[PDB]
Amino acid sequence: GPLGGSPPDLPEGYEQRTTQQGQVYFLHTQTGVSTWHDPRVPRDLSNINCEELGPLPPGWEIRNTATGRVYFVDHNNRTTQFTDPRLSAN
Amino acid sequence: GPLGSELESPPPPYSRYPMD
Repeated sequence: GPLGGSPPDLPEGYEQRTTQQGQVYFLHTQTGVSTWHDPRVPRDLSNINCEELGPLPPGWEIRNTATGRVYFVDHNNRTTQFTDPRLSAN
Repeated sequence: GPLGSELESPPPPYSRYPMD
């Protein structure tokens, strides 16, 4: 049921979720909304290259999407991310 | 074929590797 401790690097009112095959996304549990951008993190700077801020953490893989938009694959929660693991956490 | 939204498909679903 209810549990608390450490936030999953996400703003207030939102909740991270995964699509059928494990696609991480940001949903508004309140209005069942679905968006790709993370609120806590800026709009302009969403797809950042952590390589300049710090190495990728355990359980992760960096890649590029067809449009050339890099992402990451976390093998901790078995999913694919859009925003960096450190971005949201600053 | 459209999967989701008009053109909003950035991070590919999970499976250790970009699985369609």
